[PDB]
Amino acid sequence: PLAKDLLHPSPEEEKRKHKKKRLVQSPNSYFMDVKCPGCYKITTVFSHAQTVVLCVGCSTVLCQPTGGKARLTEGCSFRRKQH
Amino acid sequence: ISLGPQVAEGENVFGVCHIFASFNDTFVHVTDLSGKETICRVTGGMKVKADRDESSPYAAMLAAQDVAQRCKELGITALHIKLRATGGNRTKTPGPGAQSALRALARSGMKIGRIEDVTPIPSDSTRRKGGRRGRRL
Amino acid sequence: MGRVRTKTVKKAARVIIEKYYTRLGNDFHTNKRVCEEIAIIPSKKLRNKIAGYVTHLMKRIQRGPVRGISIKLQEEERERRDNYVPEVSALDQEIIEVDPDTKEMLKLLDFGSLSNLQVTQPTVGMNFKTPRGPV
Amino acid sequence: VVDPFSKKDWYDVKAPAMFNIRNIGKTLVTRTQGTKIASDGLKGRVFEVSLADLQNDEVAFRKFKLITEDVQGKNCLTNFHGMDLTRDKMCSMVKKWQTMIEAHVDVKTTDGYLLRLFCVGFTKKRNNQIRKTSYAQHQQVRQIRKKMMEIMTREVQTNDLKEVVNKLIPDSIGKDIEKACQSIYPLHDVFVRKVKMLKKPKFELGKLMELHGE
Amino acid sequence: MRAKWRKKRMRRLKRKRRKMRQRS
Amino acid sequence: TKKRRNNGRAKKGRGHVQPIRCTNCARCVPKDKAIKKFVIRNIVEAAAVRDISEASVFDAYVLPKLYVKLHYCVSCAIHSKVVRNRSREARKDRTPPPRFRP
RNA sequence: GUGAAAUUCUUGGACCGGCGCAAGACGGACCAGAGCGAAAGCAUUUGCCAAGAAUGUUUUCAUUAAUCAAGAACGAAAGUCGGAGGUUCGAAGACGAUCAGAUACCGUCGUAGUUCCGACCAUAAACGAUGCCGACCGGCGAUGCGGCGGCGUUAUUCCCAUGACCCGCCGGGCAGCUUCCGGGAAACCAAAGUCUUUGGGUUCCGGGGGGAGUAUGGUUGCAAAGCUGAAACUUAAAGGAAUUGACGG
Ligand SMILES: [Mg+2]
Ligand SMILES: [Mg+2]
Ligand SMILES: [Mg+2]
Ligand SMILES: [Mg+2]
Ligand SMILES: [Mg+2]
Ligand SMILES: [Mg+2]
Ligand SMILES: [Mg+2]
Ligand SMILES: [Mg+2]
Ligand SMILES: [Zn+2]
Repeated sequence: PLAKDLLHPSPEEEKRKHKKKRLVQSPNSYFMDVKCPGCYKITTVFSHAQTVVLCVGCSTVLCQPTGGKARLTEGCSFRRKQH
Repeated sequence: ISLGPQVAEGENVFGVCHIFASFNDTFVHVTDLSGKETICRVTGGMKVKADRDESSPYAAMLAAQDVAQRCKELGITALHIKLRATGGNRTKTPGPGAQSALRALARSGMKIGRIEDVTPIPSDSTRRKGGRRGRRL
Repeated sequence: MGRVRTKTVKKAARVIIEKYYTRLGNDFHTNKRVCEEIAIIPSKKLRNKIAGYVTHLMKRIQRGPVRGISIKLQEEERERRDNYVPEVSALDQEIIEVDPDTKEMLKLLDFGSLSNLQVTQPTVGMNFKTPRGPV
Repeated sequence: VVDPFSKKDWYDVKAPAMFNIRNIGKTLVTRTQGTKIASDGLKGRVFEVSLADLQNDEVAFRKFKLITEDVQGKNCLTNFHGMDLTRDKMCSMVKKWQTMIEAHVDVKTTDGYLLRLFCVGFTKKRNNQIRKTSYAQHQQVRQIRKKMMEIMTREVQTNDLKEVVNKLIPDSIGKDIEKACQSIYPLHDVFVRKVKMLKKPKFELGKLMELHGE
Repeated sequence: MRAKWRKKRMRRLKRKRRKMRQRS
Repeated sequence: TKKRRNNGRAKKGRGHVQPIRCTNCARCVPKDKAIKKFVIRNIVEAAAVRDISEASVFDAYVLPKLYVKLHYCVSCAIHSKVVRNRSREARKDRTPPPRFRP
C-alpha cells in the first residue's frame, strides 16, 4: 500500500494504534460515575484506578486496583463522563 | 520337604530373578520374594573360558539354563523378573545378554510373573569417570 | 529384460506418426511396409523397431492423447467432449447455504433480500487451526 | 559339603486385611540352631509385591513394601511398610511440553507411624488446545503444590494406619488433588508416587492381630 | 606449532630470563 | 565461515548452559548442543516376546517399556549414524525424519 | 576391565542380592533455538531480606540526557594463601597394555585439585568472532510478560469476576520463516540496510606477513603472571569468501 492515507486515518485503525503512536495522542482511560449499592450518591472513579475508593455512604470497597483497570465490585453501575 | 515346599498343584511358588545384564558380563540371580535368601547365581564367566564372551548371548542362555534346572530341582515354578543395567552414573541400558537370558528362561520350563526395571537412576549423579573430553578411542 | 527403446527409434517414430498419421494403422506389418517408402532407414532391424514403436503409439493415441501432437487430433478432441450437457446448470440451486456474514455483505452490496439464498446458524467454537507441534 | 537347602524350611507370608488376597507367596530360611534363630532372621523382611496380585480388579502399576514383624508357626504375618509407583509407570507419565509438580509432606499417624508422602502431578492441555506447550506459571505451581501439601496431610494426620492404607488403595487423595487443583490449573496425571515409613510405634503385637483380623 | 603451545614456550623462556636477570 | 546460524546449539538468550555427558564416551557437552534421543523399547525383543507371553502366569500381561533419554556428543552420534551430514540446503531442514509408520 | 588382554580384588567370601548406618558430592527425566541477570552466570521444597525490567497510568519534577579519557564495582575455569572437609572424578606419578619406539590415546591405583568459608589473581573461541543511544525502511506464523477486547468450552455456585483453553489487538523481549528494500568480495545480514545521491550523536580501535605481545622502562601481585609496550632484522606475499577437480582410515 504505497498510498495509505496518513492524513485521515479511519477510526478503527486509530483505536487499533498504540496510545502514543496515534496521529494525535488520546488516552485510553476515561472517567466513570459509580453508584454505591445500597446507597444514594454518585462518585467519580478512574477507569485505571490505582487507589481503593470508598464513597462515604458505601462503607464497603468500590474498586480493587490491579494491573490495567480497577475491578468494580458487584452491583456497581458505571457510565462514561463526556468522552 | 525334599528340597521344596508343600505347595499344591493348583498353586505356584513365586521367586524373584534379578537379571543384572551389563557389558562384559551377565548375572542371573534367583532369590525369594524378599530377596534375602538366594537359590542360585550363575554368570557367563563360569560358562565360557574365552574372557571375551562373558556377555555373549551364547553364555547368557547357558547361565539361564543352569538356574532353570536348579530352580526346577528346588521346586520353583513362577518367577518374577528384575532387569538391571550397570546404572549409577554409568550406562543405563541393559547389555546384550539380557534378551538371550530372558528367552532361555521362558523356553526352559519356567513361568514368568512381572517384569520391572531396577536400574539405579540417580537424581543427579557424581562426576562420571572418563574426563571432560571423553574416551578417545 | 532389456527391451527399452532408444531415443533414436522413439524420436523417429514420433516424427513419422505426426507427419503421416492417416496413412498408418494398427497393424505392425502394414506399418513397416509404409515406413519403407515414407522414410529412408538404412537398416532392416532399425526399420521394424521403428514400426513396432509406431504400432505401440498408434494403440496409445487411438484411446487418448500422448506427448506427440497431431493438428487434426487436437481439433477432434475439442470437437468432442463438448459438455456433459446437463438439462440444468449445476449452479442454479433453488436454495443456497449462506452465512450471516455473507448475507449482510450482500445487503451492503444492495443485492441481498433474494428468495433463493437462506441464512444458516453460524458455527460456534472458533477453532479452525491444526494443533501446533508434533501430534 | 551338603547344600544348605537341605536344612532350609519354607514359610508362608500373609497379608494385612486391607486386601482381599492374603497369600503373597512363600519365603525360606535356615532352621533354629544355636546362636542363629530362624524367627529372628525372618524379622524385618521386606516383600516388594504388587497391589494387583493382592487385589481382584485394581491397578497393576503399584508395589508395596510389606515388612514382616511377627511369625507364628508356619505363617509370617505382615504389616504395611510403604508404597511405590513402578518405574515403567512414572517414566511413561513424564512427558514433554508440560509441567511436573512434586510435593513432600511428613505426617505422624494417629497410631504413631511417621510417614513421608511424595505426590506428583502433571499439567493438562485441553481438548480444543492448539498451543503446543501447556505450561504453568511459577506462582500457579506454588499454589498447586501448597494446596497439594495440605489436602494430603489432612487426609492422613486425622486417620490411623488402617484407614490410610485402605484409602490409598484407590487413591482418594490423588483424585482429591485432581478435583481441587482444577480451579487453578487442570491436572490428570496425579498420583501419590511414593510413601515411606520413618518411625514405628514401639511394636505393639495387639495392633498387629487386629490388623490381620478384627 | 600450535599457538597455545608456542605461548607456553614463551612463558618458560620468560621465566628463564627473569631468573638469570635476578641472578646477575 | 559460519556453518550454521545457531552455531549448532539452541542458545539464544542464554550465556551458559549446564553440561551433560555423552552416553558413549562420557564427554562433557553443552546440554543444548548434544543430540538427545529418547527411546521407547520393548523389554523383551520380538524374537522372544511370544515365548515370554506363553510362559506368563497372568492371562493378560503387557510388557513394560524402557524410557531412557540418551545424550550423544556429535562425534559419537555421527559415528553411530544417529545424525548424518547433509547438503548445504538440507542442513536448514529442522523437521524430524519420518517414522516410516505407514 | 578391554578391540583382545593384563595390572588389581578374590574360599579371609570377591561380585551379586536383602536390611540398616555414615560421609561428602550432586540436583536427571520435566529442561524447550523457553525465562532472568550488566556480563560472568543461574534448575529440590519452604521461609526471610532487599532489588529489577515490562505492562497500566488524564500522578509528580521539568531537560534533570547519550557516549564517555582519568578512576571504580563485578568478573567462568584453572592457579595461590589460611582453615575445615575430603564421596566421586582426577593434573603429576607408578604400573599394565598397544606400538619399530609410546615419556600418550586404552585399563588399575592415585597426589595437588575438584567441596565450603575467608583473602588474593584478573584472564577465556569472556563469541553474536558483530559498541551504546536515536530515527526510518517488507510480509508471515509462533513464543515469554503485562494490559485491552470478544463466539464459545471448562472449574465452583446462585450471578459475575477469577483461573485453564479459543479468536484477536497493543507495547517490550528471546527468536524463527520468507522476500530482487537495500547492502556486501561472497558466505550471508531486515541489519552487517537507509555509503562516491558519501556528514544523526558519540567511545574504543586496525594500517601487508613475521620478529612480537618479544626486549626494555614503569606499575600491580605472595607467586604464577596481569596492564602498558617497541626496535634491529627478515619477507612477496600472508590471508578472506566462493568454484572446479583430486583425495579421505
Ligand atoms: Mg575416532
Ligand atoms: Mg561463555
Ligand atoms: Mg582379576
Ligand atoms: Mg574461579
Ligand atoms: Mg584452601
Ligand atoms: Mg580413579
Ligand atoms: Mg554516537
Ligand atoms: Mg602490520
Ligand atoms: Zn561421545
